[PDB]
Amino acid sequence: YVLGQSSSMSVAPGQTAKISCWGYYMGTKPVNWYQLKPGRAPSLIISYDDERASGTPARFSGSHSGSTATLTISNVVPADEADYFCQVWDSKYEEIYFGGGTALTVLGQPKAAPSVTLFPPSSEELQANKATLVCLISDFYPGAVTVAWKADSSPVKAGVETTTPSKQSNNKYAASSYLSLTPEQWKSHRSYSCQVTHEGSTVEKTVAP
Amino acid sequence: APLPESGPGVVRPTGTLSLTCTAAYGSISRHFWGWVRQSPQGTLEWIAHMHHLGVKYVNPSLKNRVSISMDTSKNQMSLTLKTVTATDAAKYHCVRMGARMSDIAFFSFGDWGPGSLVTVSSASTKGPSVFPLAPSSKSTSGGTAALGCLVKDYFPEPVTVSWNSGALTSGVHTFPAVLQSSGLYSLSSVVTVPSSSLGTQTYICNVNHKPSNTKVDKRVEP
Repeated sequence: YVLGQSSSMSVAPGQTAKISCWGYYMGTKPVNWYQLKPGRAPSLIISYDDERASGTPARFSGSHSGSTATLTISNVVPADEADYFCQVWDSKYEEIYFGGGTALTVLGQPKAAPSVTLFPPSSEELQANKATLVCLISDFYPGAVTVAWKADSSPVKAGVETTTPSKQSNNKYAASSYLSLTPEQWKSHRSYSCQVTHEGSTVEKTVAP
Repeated sequence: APLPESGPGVVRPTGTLSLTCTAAYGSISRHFWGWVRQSPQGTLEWIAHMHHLGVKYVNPSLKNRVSISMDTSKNQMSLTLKTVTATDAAKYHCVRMGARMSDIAFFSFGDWGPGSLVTVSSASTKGPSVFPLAPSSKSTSGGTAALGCLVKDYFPEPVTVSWNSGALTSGVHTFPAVLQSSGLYSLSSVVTVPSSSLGTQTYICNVNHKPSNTKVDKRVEP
């Protein structure tokens, strides 16, 4: 059984977010609220309807009326972007229920350009008869990027594996792209390039044997 | 508080999942301790919790195949999940809980472990090949350089990756793994360091792939 919970939502900084929890089988059961941020384990932020845990700012407050409970977040800052979960204990049926979670995103975050680092194949990898080019892309916002590879000036049509962007702890994103070559392909071109496009601007880094 | 949870990394379909939680910084006999799993979609599901004197609560949809126990002499709690199915793939968290009994009975998940990632698959574990990413100052700020380790073709997740045995933490970024059409993962860990330290300071990436019991200490030289 999954408690009902507010649809995921976007709140402008300084405004108030209200995340609600409800369900027939919630009733008067005291509600706990958990915060889940990237890179971190879940943490208890509000317990027993309205008690702030240590580390929980006065901006966070909990209420409960009828079979609805609400987590109210005042004076929202970008650090509050996270998934929030409600939870109760049913002592009749002896079950823990969780809510399905609510994603809070904070608007107005300025665009951040990716840092791009390209490494060539290592000498050791070439000795093992393989060749991997590694293009690392970090601290970009919003989390959407295009990655293209060039062999000399020709678009590479094969051998590319690229991650989907992953939110990091500062709420910017990271991604990685790997180009797999034979040593012979690596040595027979003058250069290879990783091209990274983000919000219509492009950075191209190039390495050569 | 819980230490990092111990698990197999991968469990075959219909096999048995066995997890162990170890309490640090105190006894495991002073609280209820529980298991909550975090799905790939990011939702939370309670499995069970117990107190060392014998009181156990198990999720009824899992009762036919869950076992939970404690060993107070080892300060440990174990979870066994039999006949695993694909939907058992998740990050399993060990949690020290709060509990109250007034006119109302109440629990809370107070201190969560980092979680043990469980993949359900018939593929066998593969340990990583590690290669040095020799330092370069092309992309870094003045007086710094980026160097790293390429951790190639392992299965399942995760690999843990430290630098100089944990002595070096500043400027470390271990990237999320790419999952390849081969079913194998690769990742890179890079550290941004002063250029002037390339001569004086040696840099070793400490790669640990617990599911395959493979460790590599790779020296990264210019």
